[PDB]
Amino acid sequence: ALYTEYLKQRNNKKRRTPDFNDDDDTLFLEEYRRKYPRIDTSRYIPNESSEVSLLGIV
Amino acid sequence: EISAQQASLTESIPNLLTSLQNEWDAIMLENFKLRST
Amino acid sequence: MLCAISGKVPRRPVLSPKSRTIFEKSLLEQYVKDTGNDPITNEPLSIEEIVEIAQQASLTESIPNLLTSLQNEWDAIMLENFKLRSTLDSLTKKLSTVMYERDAAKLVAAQLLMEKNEDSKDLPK
Amino acid sequence: MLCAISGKVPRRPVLSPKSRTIFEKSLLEQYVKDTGNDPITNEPLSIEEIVPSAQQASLTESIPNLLTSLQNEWDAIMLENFKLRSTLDSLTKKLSTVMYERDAAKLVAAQLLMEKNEDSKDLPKS
Amino acid sequence: DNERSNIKSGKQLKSRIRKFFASLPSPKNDFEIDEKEEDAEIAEYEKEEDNFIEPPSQPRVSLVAVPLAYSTLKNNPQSAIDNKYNLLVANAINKEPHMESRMQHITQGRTSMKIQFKTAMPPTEVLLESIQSKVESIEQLQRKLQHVQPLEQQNNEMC
Repeated sequence: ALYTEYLKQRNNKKRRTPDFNDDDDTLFLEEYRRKYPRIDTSRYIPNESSEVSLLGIV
Repeated sequence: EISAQQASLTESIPNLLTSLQNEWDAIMLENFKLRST
Repeated sequence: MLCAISGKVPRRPVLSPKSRTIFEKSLLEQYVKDTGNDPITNEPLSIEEIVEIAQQASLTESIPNLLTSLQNEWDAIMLENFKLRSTLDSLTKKLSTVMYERDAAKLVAAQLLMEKNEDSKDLPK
Repeated sequence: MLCAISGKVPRRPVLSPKSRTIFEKSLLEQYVKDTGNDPITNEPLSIEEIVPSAQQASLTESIPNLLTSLQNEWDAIMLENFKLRSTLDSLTKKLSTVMYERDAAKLVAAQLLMEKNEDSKDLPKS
Repeated sequence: DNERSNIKSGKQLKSRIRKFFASLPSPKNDFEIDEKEEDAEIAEYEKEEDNFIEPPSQPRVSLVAVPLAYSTLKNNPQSAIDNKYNLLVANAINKEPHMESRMQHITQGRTSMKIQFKTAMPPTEVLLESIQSKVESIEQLQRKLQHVQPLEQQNNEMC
């Protein structure tokens, strides 16, 4: 049905935008951005540690 | 029973949203086109 | 039923012999590779020490929605991990405020004992 | 990528069907002609025993590789929870003994404030 | 001289010497409005809108004070375990209600977003410089499989 109609199901376009002084809803959305940014910055650390060695091996 | 390395992209949110979306698009539109073939 | 590391139902559980605890094979291995120890008892344990030791399949219900479920569940776990860490920092923080008062109080008792000692001398005279 | 017998990059790789390992044909052939065995496990192997189709593949990159990625994410985050569950059980245990020593001591502060003032109340009157 | 240093470090402070605050005379003024005031001045002294002064108060008198209080203090173990569960339930209740305060978390993220994304952009551009070349290397090689395959089939078909 997805291929026939030529329409992909929409994903969560939420984390990217958000807004300060929101409510209890944006309090969650804010706290989401922190944990994923810390996971992000940890996910970039173990890549850079090896760096280009892991890439050129593949 | 008889190692492989994939370098996870530098911009690796996208894994949940953009990458996973593309995978089920690419699976969907290929098999449909393969059924056409 | 539950592996005592993550909280999952283990799909290849392994038990440690230094401390009676069924862990999951993946998680216990990572810990041993970090430091050769048991996570609960901190006893010297190795990978060869482990002895490899219900499966009921989840039938969600009657696919585009399942995409948004997995999104929500990761979105929830991210906050359920966050909330549990700020609470740890503030329970340690409020604990540190108690330690200052504990040691500050036992200095104030020393002056109060002197005032009692001074009084006992005057009463005898 | 390597041959397990020599350690070179094999220019004609042939995989055995008793000890699963990629050997160089010219090397393994001589090993079989010496004695009918697999070099690693020492199980029997002949030259005919040594060896996709129509579905085209693409290289292993960042659906299955994406699913095994999300295991690494969660399995690592599960250990992150232990670091805070274990550390919480030490802080709360030290807090419990700290608040108990506070509750056991403050009864003695209350009595010394009574006794030192009572000794001042007693002595000054005399 | 080694002995004198061993006496000063231990008798400096119990909390400071062991392990882990901003100066607040208004918080000390607000909290009062006697034992609470004593610990407040004790915290301001050790730390040194903040004036320092107290430096003649804080080993033998503390040991006798600790031994005396220990004398005054199964049944005691269960009463501490029950109270610890009650405070644990109060800590889980104060956390569930929240999920003024919301503005601080967003600004904490703006620090993170700044600090982290600047690190990300530096890690990215450092990687990109090294890895966009290796991407092209790896990606132009992938295109060779797609032509090495397409010829393979036509030859098999023709064979």
